[PDB]
Amino acid sequence: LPGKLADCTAQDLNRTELFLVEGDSAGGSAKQARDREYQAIMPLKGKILNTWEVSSDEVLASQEVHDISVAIGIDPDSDYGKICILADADSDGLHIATLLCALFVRHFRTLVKEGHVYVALPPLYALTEEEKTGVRFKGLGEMNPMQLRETTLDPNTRRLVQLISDEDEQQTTAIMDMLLAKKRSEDRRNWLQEKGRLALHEFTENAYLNYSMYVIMDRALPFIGDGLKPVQRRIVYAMSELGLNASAKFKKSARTVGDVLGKYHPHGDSACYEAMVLMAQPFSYRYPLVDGQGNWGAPDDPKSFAAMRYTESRLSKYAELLLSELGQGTVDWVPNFDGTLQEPKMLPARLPNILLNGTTGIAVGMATDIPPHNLREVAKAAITLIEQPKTTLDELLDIVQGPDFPTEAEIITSRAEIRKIYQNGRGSVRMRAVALPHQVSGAKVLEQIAAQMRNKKLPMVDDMEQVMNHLFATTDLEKSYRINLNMIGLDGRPAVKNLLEILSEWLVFRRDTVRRRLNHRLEKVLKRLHILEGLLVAFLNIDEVIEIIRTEDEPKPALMSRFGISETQAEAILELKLRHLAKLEEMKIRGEQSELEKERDQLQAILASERKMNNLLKKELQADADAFGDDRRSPLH
Amino acid sequence: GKLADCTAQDLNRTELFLVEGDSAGGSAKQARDREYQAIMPLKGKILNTWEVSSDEVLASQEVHDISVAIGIDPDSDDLSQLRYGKICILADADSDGLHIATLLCALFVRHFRTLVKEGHVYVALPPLYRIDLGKEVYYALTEEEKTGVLEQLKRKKGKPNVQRFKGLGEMNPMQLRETTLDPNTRRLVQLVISDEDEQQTTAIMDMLLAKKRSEDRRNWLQEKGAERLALHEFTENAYLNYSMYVIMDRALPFIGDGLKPVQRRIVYAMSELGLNASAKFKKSARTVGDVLGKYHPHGDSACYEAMVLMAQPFSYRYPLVDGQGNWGAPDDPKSFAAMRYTESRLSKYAELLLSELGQGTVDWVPNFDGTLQEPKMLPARLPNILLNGTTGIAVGMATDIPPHNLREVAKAAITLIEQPKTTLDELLDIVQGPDFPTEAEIITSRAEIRKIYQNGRGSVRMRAVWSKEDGAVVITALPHQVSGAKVLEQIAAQMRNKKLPMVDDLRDESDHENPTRLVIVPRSNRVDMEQVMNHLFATTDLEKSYRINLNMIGLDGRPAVKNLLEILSEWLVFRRDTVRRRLNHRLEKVLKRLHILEGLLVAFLNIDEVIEIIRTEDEPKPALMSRFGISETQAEAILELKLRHLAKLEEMKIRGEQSELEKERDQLQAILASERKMNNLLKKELQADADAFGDDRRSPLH
DNA sequence: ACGTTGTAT
DNA sequence: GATCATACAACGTA
DNA sequence: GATCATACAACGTAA
DNA sequence: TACGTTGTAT
Ligand SMILES: Cc1c(N2C[C@H]3C[C@@]3(N)C2)c(F)cc2c(CN)c(F)c(=O)n(C3CC3)c12
Ligand SMILES: Cc1c(N2C[C@H]3C[C@@]3(N)C2)c(F)cc2c(CN)c(F)c(=O)n(C3CC3)c12
Ligand SMILES: [Cl-]
Ligand SMILES: [Mg+2]
Ligand SMILES: [Mg+2]
Ligand SMILES: [Mg+2]
Ligand SMILES: [Mg+2]
Ligand SMILES: [Mg+2]
Repeated sequence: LPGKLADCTAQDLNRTELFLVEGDSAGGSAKQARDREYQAIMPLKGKILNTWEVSSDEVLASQEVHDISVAIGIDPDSDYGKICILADADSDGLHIATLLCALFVRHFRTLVKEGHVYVALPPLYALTEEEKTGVRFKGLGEMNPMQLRETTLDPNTRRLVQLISDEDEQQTTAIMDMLLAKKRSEDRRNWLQEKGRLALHEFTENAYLNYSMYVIMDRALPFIGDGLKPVQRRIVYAMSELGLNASAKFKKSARTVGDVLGKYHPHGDSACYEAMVLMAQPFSYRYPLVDGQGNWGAPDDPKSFAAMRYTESRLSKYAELLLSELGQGTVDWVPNFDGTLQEPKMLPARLPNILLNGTTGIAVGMATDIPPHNLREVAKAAITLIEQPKTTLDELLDIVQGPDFPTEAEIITSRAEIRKIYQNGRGSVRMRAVALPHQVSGAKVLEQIAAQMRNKKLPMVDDMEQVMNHLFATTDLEKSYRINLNMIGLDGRPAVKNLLEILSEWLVFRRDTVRRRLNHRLEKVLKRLHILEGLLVAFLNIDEVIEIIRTEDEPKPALMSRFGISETQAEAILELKLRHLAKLEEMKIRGEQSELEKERDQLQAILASERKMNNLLKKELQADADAFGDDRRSPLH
Repeated sequence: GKLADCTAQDLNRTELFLVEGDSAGGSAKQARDREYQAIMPLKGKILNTWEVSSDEVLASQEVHDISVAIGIDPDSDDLSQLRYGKICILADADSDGLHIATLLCALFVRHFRTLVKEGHVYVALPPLYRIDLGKEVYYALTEEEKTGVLEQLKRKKGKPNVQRFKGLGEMNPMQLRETTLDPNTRRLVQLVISDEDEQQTTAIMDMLLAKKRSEDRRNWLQEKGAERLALHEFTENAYLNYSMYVIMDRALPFIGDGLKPVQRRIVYAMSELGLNASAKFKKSARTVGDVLGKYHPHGDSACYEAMVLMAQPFSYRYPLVDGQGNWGAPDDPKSFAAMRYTESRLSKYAELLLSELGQGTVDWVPNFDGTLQEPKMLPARLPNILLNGTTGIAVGMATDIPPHNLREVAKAAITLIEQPKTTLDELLDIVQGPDFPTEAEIITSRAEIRKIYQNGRGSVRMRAVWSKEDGAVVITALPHQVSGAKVLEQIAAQMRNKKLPMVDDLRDESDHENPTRLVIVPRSNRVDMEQVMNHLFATTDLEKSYRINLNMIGLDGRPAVKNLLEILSEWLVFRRDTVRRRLNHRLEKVLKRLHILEGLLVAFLNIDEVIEIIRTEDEPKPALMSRFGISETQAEAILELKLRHLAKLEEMKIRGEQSELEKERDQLQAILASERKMNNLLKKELQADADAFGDDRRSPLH
């Protein structure tokens, strides 16, 4: 009874049904459409605790799962008629459902075995990946109440599957274990590699697979090319589309988030703006992508930033390295979730942003932790990798000292230990205050030292080398950071890559991006010079050209025959303004043609010779490093 | 509780700051000097602690924490335990900041008189703009000061960037310190009360914060229509700007379009986003975001709530917005999904306010920051002020206008055009009265309704429609803004108390086919349900009354109570003015094109000479004007002519376009010359719009 | 004395 | 992303 | 519009 | 050894 749960009037377990909703917005919609005669609704605000390794008392401690036990009416000792798990048809809905299956299997085994647990099947357009078409349905929160009933609640038109067989009781209790075990993380990763009414063992496996693979590919793991996660990539592109360049005026962040959510990113607003705040804080990102006005947090409390309604943002000058060459046919374009617009799959990075800024993410079965590096050092290293492709990691380490965090603290890790980090791909680096380390709160540090001062462990402080060495190991003045160079490569699969594999693989992405840029510019220079050629022919024969237009009824074929010109050439003559007949506009055309002719052969030459293109890459990397590069902040020793 | 405390305890150097926004308060705590500055954010508005008792002030959590932080009890003469030296009221520079300040002054004047009289209360002056040109940075608390800085920088290289602060929440912590917190560069005025001014200060503030003295405030608005500062001069000017602001820029609607500013900025912003009735739905969060960033600098919740109301068919007679998702239900109108979940779009009825927008029919004023332009009104093809009606609460006055039927109001406007001497008695035969979005009947008599539309004020009553079937009462339609669940709870509560022992059961059969169906079963047929029904009409919400106060901002730009004849008569003046502006606008477009088409035909007839002039003369624009006696605007059209247009077919297309435009030229000039010809147009458009958007009467009158 | 209404904090 | 408490006019029922 | 609790991978810290 | 962190997600 207790709790914000809609109760049903009838008490006949044979006809009564209880529904567990994922979103509170969807729950409100479910309460409006439920049949009070035999339908009960309970909203589950947010995700539910993974009550698999939690004790019986711990399950009752969590407010969400506790209220679930009260509504169901069964205690976790296994001592309404149908309990239906109703969640959206998105990767999290399957995740929230799996967490509820783990709750019903371990603590309420009598409920799942008796057949009182159900799984609601919402439509996508057709729950499959459009497999029948070869022969968009908004989420439950965005669905109308009447549509939500015809889809999940109304028995005459719903799709409800009944969720442990006698022979499957062994595999159901074993499959879910490896899936929902915190320690069995390696068991889940190796399970994905192999994997790369309704049974409870078949549902949990398929459900957790879609979420595990989705979270890695479409959230936590970044793309090697632009070094951005999908949510990160969709933010920068939407800001460029909104005209929020470095020269434009600031715009309220709420509008930017609103467009990102409605256009490309169908997820929560808080998670999106938090990613925007991270890209804007100079103390969190080495080379921020966003510049904003207002309260964007402080080094002591990075989370103490004003709401998106009070802050105005705009892209930074550094962000131009990812979008300046976007519209020049350099990247593929895929449709968005609903398909009404197009989104770029990648961003043309003039510099390897994956190593410059670095990203730390947590996925299912795997994680990623990449530290930031200096711009001029990584740029000069990429230039050297173009000159001598056989360069070794030891030779590269001489150029790039190591990570460069947005702090003036010193890195105490030895050069020999750093070499092992970039060689094996995994490791940890340590920093010591000179300025506090990265993601170290100044206010928090004072509280730690004050507690030591209160106990009287350092009575001389109102000689310091001995005290400092003690505080480095006791307080946060010395902190380490784990390094796990994991990322989604060009092959579309995650893999741990060393420093040499990253720089080598990114230059392949850059050479491909430039090769696509040159083809784009070539077609514009060639077609324009092709159009201007016809104009001069028309200029020489304006008398005949104009006479043909005025006399002939349909001049499009006639113009092609009289001068042997192409259909596209004729349209340019027909679209010529009388103002262009002046002698000055002819000289302007003759001048424009002389310049364009020089550029035409250059693009075909660079695309033909690998040496000529490599010299360009070596030039662009140095040019971008001289403008956006900066000195080393955190020294390595 | 949530108060940042200072380490020092010296009252001579200690200062306390009261912030209006919690976001701004957090920013103030980051920039405060912990040595002697303490900050406490005041979430939301503060209780009007003028007529509240000393115990009531301690009951409200907001003001209670203020007394604890200050260290003085609401009993005067308690300054012996004061914690801080200076009490500063820090609020944003929008009209509410002056309101929040006045509410804090009322708290300090009545309950903490020792603080204000001793001179420990201060008023912070935040800046309105931030001008930066290079290393130099200046602030501008007033608009007259902003231009002064811009004019001063005109002699300096660079383009100054004028940054207007929407509020303390949008300011940087470092910027907030240099302006309000840092004593070396802040602007803090001392609010003191002289000995002789104590009588007027205690009297002036009373009329402003007195609940009963509402009429005294209304006549006060009509008449009103340094290091230290007196509190009677500050509170009077502060509350005046808020009182006038709320009337003009919030609650009271404009007679022309019948919309409040927030409503108009929503409908206009949606038209700019292409959200016409035919376009696809867009997430409401996007619409609200644009409305806030473009035109409406206020809270997001209050704006989206106004959008939701305009979309609910059970709240608006003719909704302006059509949406998908959970937009609430008649039982719980507030049970609507958040703006991030709902997608909206303008309704077909909204076309009556925007179809003529781009046709030069309304004035355009700049927005708050001046970067965009906003329409002052919307060209309403029908008087939306009476169709939808708006309920508002202002300072000193309020407005409550009920909805009416479209076809009835249109026919009344048509009749007033034909016979301008038509009386209200003749109009009441056309317009029965209010028409709510419910099938419940209006029980007010026609004679009592006539007094409502004549005096402008009054009240109407509605009663639920019911019919007893199978010996049991069945309620089919409830009054307007009457919740079915609330009605059932009231009747059930009476059943629980034993005040209705004759009724057997109380069921709610409301389904998707029948919107409202409440059944009341008696214990026997001998029980008279007519006697029980009459009791429930007086006991439950089955019978509800609605206040009527036809107050609105007229064309003269001033609020006034207007009767039914003054509304339709004043709107027809607004409509005739907008149509007269539409025709002049289209006329000027037809004239300018005919002036351009004239030059093209001249060029076609002398194409040989025209081209020869272009090739020979370096700049042919003047030569063309002299050789053919054509105008500069005509020459530019000739120069921008494509060679394809020299074909004989494209000439015939222009001669045909001219023959049609010449017909449209004389037609518009004829309607603009004769008032009778224009009245027949208005009489036609009103009937045309009524046949398309009009609908039957929903709430019957009996 | 309370409780409504709707734009505002 | 549901939950809190206020201003303002003013009438209607407990 | 500040405040609430969870999933997911594994380092470090003092236990 | 459980516990605290980290950042996109509900
Ligand atoms: C309701 C929800 C929370 N509830 C509170 C408690 C019942 C819970 N177990 C889940 C929460 F604690 C935090 C949030 C946050 C904060 N990052 C959100 F941005 C947000 O949009 N949601 C909803 C998208 C889930 C939140
Ligand atoms: C914080 C705030 C509320 N608190 C709750 C309790 C601390 C208080 N004394 C004030 C509230 F009860 C409601 C709101 C609403 C809802 N109409 C807002 F839109 C909003 O932006 N704020 C702030 C603009 C004021 C709200
Ligand atoms: Cl035209
Ligand atoms: Mg979802
Ligand atoms: Mg404000
Ligand atoms: Mg709500
Ligand atoms: Mg309210
Ligand atoms: Mg967290």
